[PDB]
Parts: sequence; C-alpha cells; structure tokens
Amino acid sequence: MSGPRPVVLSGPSGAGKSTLLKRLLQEHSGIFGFSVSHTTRNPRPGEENGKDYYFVTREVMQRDIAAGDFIEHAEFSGNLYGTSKVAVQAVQAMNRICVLDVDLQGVRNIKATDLRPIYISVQPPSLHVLEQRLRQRNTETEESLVKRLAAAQADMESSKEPGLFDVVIINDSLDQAYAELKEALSEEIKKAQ
Ligand SMILES: Nc1nc2c(ncn2[C@@H]2O[C@H](COP(=O)(O)O)[C@@H](O)[C@H]2O)c(=O)[nH]1
Ligand SMILES: [K+]
Repeated sequence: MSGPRPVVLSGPSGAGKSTLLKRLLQEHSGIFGFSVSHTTRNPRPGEENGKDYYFVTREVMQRDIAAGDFIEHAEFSGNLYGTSKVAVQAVQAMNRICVLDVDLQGVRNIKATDLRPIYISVQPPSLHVLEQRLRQRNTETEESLVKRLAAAQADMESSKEPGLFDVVIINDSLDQAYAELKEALSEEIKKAQ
C-alpha cells in the first residue's frame, strides 16, 4: 500500500538484525520507522514497551488476533509474536520506510501479503559464535535455548534458498554488516532524500 517499499530483516535472533535496525533508526530516523511487534514473551533487561515490543499476555494477544488486528503472527520457542496492522500503519502515516524484524515464519507470512518488501537476512559467522553471544546475556531457560538453537540452525539452512532473500549479510563485524545493510537500501535512502 501507500508509502515507500518496506524492509524485512530476518536471521537468527542474536545474530545482529535487531542491533542493526536500532543503529539504522538512530542514523536515519527521518527516513525509517520501526514496526513494533507484539509478543507474549517476557521483557529482557533494557527492553522498553512500545519500542522493542508491545509486551502483552497470551489472552490479550488472542483477543486482538481474533479481531483481525494482525498482518501476521507466529509461534517461536514457546511464545507468540506478530506484526499488528496499526504498527505498520503508524510508520506509513509518517511517510517513512517501515522496517521489520521477524523470524523465518514471518518472512513466509509476509511473502503472502501485498507489502512487497525487500528481504534481508542477517547471519552469524557460525552457530558456535551465536551460542556464545546468547549465553552472555543468558536470558533464556535451557529449554528455550534448545528450541532457539534448533530454530537458528533451520534459519541458517534456509538463508541460501533461491529467491527467498534479496541479500544475505554475514555479521562478523557490526560496522561491516551495517555498511552492507545500508548498501542494500542505498537507492531507497537516496530517493527518500
Ligand atoms: N513472525 C514474526 N516474528 C517475530 C516478530 N517479532 C519478533 N519476531 C521474531 O521472533 C524471534 C525471537 O525474537 P526474540 O524473542 O529473540 O526477541 C526473532 O526471529 C524475531 O525476529 C513478529 O512480529 N512476527
Ligand atoms: K519485531
């Protein structure tokens, strides 16, 4: 619909997509806006309601799902996540480029919509490096960690699927990965300016 072409980032959680989006929204806040997803998982230290996520209960999400409030939703490692219609509309109303981060299920969901995004996957240099990065903040139970590593492996395997992602970025250095994110969006950034 109306507004510039949206941007969908995916890849394993913890491998860089969220940090890179945060950096992009700091540097180019006049050009981009972030879609604030709903989730039923608990907040981590430093996360902010209405900025990182809308943190709601399952009961509340289910009411909103039943009302048709969501573009897409997914179950991931025991919790529910989703992109509300209003989250994307808020950015489009600002005439900004909407940026989203979602899992592989979300990528497939959005492929079936009319949003016509560019799709960028952000990969860790290895599963081993991802696991080390995750165990630093150590926000997950062991059961969740197991589900998350399984999902990360599936994600990496699918990143090379023909036609799925427009660009696949390997995040060995955040400065380098961030340059490559802007590279993929350079025409859109120039036009917005
Ligand atoms: N499909 C979908 N996935 C989401 C959404 N919001 C977050 N996720 C994904 O859920 C996974 C877990 O996120 P985390 O719990 O680590 O913040 C990540 O891949 C993240 O991008 C959403 O609105 N829809
Ligand atoms: K999100």
